[PDB]
Amino acid sequence: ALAAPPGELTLALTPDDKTLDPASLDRALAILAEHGILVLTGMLRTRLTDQLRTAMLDDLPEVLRQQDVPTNFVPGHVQQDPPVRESLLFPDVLLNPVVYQITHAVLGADARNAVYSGNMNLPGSHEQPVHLDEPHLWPGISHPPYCLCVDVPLIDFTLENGSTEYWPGSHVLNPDECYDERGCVLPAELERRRAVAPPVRFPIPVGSVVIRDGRLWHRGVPNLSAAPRPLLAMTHYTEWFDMPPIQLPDTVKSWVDGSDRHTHAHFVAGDVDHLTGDHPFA
Ligand SMILES: NC[C@H]1O[C@H](O[C@H]2[C@H](O[C@@H]3O[C@H](CO)[C@@H](O)[C@H]3O)[C@@H](O)[C@H](N)C[C@@H]2N)[C@H](N)[C@@H](O)[C@@H]1O
Ligand SMILES: O=C(O)CCC(=O)C(=O)O
Ligand code: NI
Repeated sequence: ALAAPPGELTLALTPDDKTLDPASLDRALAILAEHGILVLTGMLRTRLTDQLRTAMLDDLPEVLRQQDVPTNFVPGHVQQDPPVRESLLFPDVLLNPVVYQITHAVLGADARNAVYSGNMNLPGSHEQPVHLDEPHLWPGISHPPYCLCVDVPLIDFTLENGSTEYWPGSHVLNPDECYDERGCVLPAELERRRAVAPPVRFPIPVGSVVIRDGRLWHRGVPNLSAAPRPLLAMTHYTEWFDMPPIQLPDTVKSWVDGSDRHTHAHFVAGDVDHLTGDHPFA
C-alpha cells in the first residue's frame, strides 16, 4: 500500500511557482515520456479547490435526479461537469502557467484545452474496466502523444475514497487487437503488462494536479468512504485533433480568448447549463 505519490512520478511545487526551471521541465518531460503520468503537488490554493468542491457537491443532487444518471462504464462513476459560472472559472485552473508550460513542451505552442469535465465517484461505486480516455490514432502503430489529461482532485484522494488506478508506461502500448470499441484494454494484454509493470494506486492531496498521456491505461475504483469524491478534468490536444468547443459565458472571453494558453471555446451571450446543455442556443 502506497502512502504518497511515488518519487519517480512526482514534482513538488508551491502555488507561487509560475514556471519550472529548465532542469525541472526536463524531468517533467522525462517522466511523461517514460511513465505517461506526472503528479505535481502544491499547485492550487485551498480558496479555489474549496469553492469547486462545494459547487460540485451542491450540484450532485440535480445530477442524481435525471431520468438516466450518466455514468462511466459502471455504477457509482457519475459524469458531472463543474459549473461554468464566471464566479467559478479560475485562471489558475483553466490557464495554469505550469500546466501549459508542460503541454506546450510536449504537444507544441498550438496545444489547446478542449475539456472542462468532472468525475463524481459515489460511496459504494464499482470497479471500472482498465481503459484509455483517448485512443491511439491507428492500430499497431507507435506515435507520440496528441493529448494530455489534466486531473485536479477537489478533496484529498485516498486508497479508501477511490484514488484512480494508473498503469505506468502503458501509454506507448498499441499492438494489434489490444483495445475494444469502448477503449477498454483486452484481458490478454492486461495480464502480459501486469507481469512487466503492474499498476499503482496512491493518495493525492487536494492542491495537486496529475498530468498524464490521454492514452494511459487507468480505471476508477470503488469509493469505500462515506462521502462522494469529486475530480475536475481537463484535456489538452494538438491543434489538429477535432474536438467540440467548451461552452463558456462571454463574461470570461476577455481573459480566455487571445491568451497564449489556448482554449477551444465557444462564448455564449447568456448563462451556460453545464448539467444538461438545455440552455437557449446550446
Ligand atoms: N479524462 C477526462 C474525461 O475522459 C473521458 O471522457 C472523454 C471521452 O472518453 C470516453 O469515455 C471513455 C472513458 O471513460 C472513453 O473510452 C470514451 O468512450 C472522449 O471520447 C471524448 N472525446 C472526450 C471526453 N472528455 C471520461 N469518460 C470522462 O468522465 C473524463 O472526465
Ligand atoms: O474518477 C476516476 O477515478 C476515473 C474516471 C474515469 O477514468 C473515467 O470515467 O474515464
Ligand atoms: Ni478514464
